[PDB]
Amino acid sequence: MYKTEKVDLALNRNRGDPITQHFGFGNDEWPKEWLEKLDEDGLPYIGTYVEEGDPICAYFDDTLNKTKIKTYHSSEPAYIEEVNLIGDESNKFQELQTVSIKYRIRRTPQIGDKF
Amino acid sequence: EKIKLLTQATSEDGTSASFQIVEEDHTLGNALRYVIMKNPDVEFCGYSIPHPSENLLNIRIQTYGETTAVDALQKGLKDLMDLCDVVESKFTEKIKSM
Amino acid sequence: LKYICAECSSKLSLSRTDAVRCKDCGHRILLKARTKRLVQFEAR
Amino acid sequence: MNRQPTLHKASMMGHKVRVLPNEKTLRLHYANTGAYNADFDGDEMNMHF
Amino acid sequence: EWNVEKFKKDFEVNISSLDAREANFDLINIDTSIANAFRRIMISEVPSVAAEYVYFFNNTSVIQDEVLAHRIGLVPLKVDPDMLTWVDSNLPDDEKFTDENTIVLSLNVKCTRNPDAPKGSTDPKELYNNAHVYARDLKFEPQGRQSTTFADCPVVPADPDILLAKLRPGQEISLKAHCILGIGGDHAKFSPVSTASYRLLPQINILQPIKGESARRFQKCFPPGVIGIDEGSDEAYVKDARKDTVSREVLRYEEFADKVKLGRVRNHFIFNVESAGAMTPEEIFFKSVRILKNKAEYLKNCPI
Amino acid sequence: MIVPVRCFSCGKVVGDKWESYLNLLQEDELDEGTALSRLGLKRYCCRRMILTHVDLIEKFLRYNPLEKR
Amino acid sequence: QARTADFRTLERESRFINPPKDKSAFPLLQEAVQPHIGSFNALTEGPDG
RNA sequence: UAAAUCGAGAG
Ligand SMILES: [Zn+2]
Ligand SMILES: [Zn+2]
Repeated sequence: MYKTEKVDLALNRNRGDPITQHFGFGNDEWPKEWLEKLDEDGLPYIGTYVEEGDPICAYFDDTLNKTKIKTYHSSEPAYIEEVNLIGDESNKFQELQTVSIKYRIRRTPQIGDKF
Repeated sequence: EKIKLLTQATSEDGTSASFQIVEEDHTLGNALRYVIMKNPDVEFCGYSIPHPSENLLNIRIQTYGETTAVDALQKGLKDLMDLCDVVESKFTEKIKSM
Repeated sequence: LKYICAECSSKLSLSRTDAVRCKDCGHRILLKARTKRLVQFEAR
Repeated sequence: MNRQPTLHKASMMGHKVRVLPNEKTLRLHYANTGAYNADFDGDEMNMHF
Repeated sequence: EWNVEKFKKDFEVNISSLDAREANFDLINIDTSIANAFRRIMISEVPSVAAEYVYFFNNTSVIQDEVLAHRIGLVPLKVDPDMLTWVDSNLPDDEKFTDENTIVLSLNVKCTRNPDAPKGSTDPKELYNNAHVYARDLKFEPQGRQSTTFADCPVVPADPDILLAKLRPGQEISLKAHCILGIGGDHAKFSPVSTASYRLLPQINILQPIKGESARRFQKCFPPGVIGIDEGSDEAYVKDARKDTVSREVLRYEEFADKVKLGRVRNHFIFNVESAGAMTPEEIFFKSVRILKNKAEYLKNCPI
Repeated sequence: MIVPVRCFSCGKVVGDKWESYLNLLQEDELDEGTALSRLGLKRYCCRRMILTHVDLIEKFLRYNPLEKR
Repeated sequence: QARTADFRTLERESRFINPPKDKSAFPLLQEAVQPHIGSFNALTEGPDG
């Protein structure tokens, strides 16, 4: 089963106000445990096993100057299949803000599956 | 603790008893049950799996007297071992002739 | 290099604050590359 | 144990629980089929504790 | 007064053929229970070697890594199970694998396009280099002290022509595989047998003589190697029932409705055992009976 | 997608008879049954594992994101 | 035997490896979406603009 | 964290 969730950090700004959230690990202090899945760009390593509650992206925020990480909101543990760093077609060098993460989950036939 | 005696199914003197063995299935149960039913002192013998998912096997041995059902189980196991020995020897000796 | 253009397949990289764009062609979609890391499995 | 719709009172009975070790589905004996008017082509039902 | 000596007196082993990939023999004058026990222990309880833990370092192929690792696990290994001990799941995974119980395989295959591919040809062999990943690519990497004992026997798959995956230029597959010893009831990949099954010897009873052209028709209702004809009177007889699958096509005819009866012998088992490749079928059978004897002995030694 | 390593029912390894079956159907003019038999597939369980395979991975391999189209 | 279909192998695997360059095989599949394509292509093109 | 409306389904 392939499932795609779109992680977006541009949800909380408009009218050209500055980007307050930057993908990646900031200069503050964070526990290194988050390095299991996230890359130095705050993106999941492709093909990693993602449980529930494990981080799937890290964004250093200007509003608080503390590194905040998003989690996986699902029950079935998944594998990070692919990532699309969607860019915006604007003349400005607008930073990366929209990401499309697609995961695969192994649906081995369990008892109770309709055939 | 591979095999246990079910005190709630047995008899006082031992002339009838039930055994529960882990990690076994029809494969050992049927062989042992046939072999022990070949013993003349045993009245009622049978095998039962509580639930297929569980790896448990109960063997019911009710003798006719004169020998405790524990000993009947031991003799059945011995005769199973001897049967395996003879089939091994026969197959080995006949594989060389070919 | 950790990214790949979704159009011309040419590998590329991204700087901090830098625009999300393929250098060699007009594309702004960048797949994340797969790097060398341990991933375990079980053949079941 | 109840199985919607509850067309009659006998469709919401009380069973004794056996803790099976293996799979994620409510395993139920055949006799109660007419009692719940159930099948096993994906019928869903609820257990209240 | 059934006794082991009496069984030994009646029991005997006949063989039809032999091979390293298929043994067809007979066990005669033995109870259905023991034939079933041998069949089942052969299918399930014989230890074998197959890929268990598949560590991945990179997989850019089109196959999702779980399916690839499962294919590797399904790959039979031409290694005798007897050479290595068993694993201890309760110990830490750091020291769970040792040189005595874990066999380490690798696979580092990267696809690169071949410039010398002739123009106007669609063959993936000429176009690409290392396009197809095969089982022979599963290079064996001995570890620890097993560089000596495995030198005589190279750990190679029983089938090196198994097509694991298909690559394309740019893509690559690199992995290691700890393969260990396990029984086929745990998982079918650990099974050592393609199929090990018996059948009751067919028995044909020609109740009445069917002499004449009818016998010609009656012979046609069975495979070639079973029914023959007498010389003087054209009367049919059974030659070798082992060459008759039970089709029951004779009963389809009203003419021979009450002239033949078909059944099975009570204790005449024809075993056909096809090995996976790690061991000979005969060694499979012997290991099965030996494990049954050991099982009964261990059970006997259990203090109830 | 790609040829299964083993036949599901029995367990016989049919993970190597795919290209051979294609060759015996293509290099030599053979019917499907003749090719399956000449590879050692008499049980219909093993025969259906190679007879009806589609080998979809070829169509999956065109869409390579690591090579300029 | 008369009701003889055939696995079009060596015709299907070949078409898998190298897709057609001339016209899509299975014309019946294109006509399945005639109501949509043939209708959207009726608002711009055709007679009267 | 919601709640509605439209659509798709399971029994
Ligand atoms: Zn590009
Ligand atoms: Zn098969």
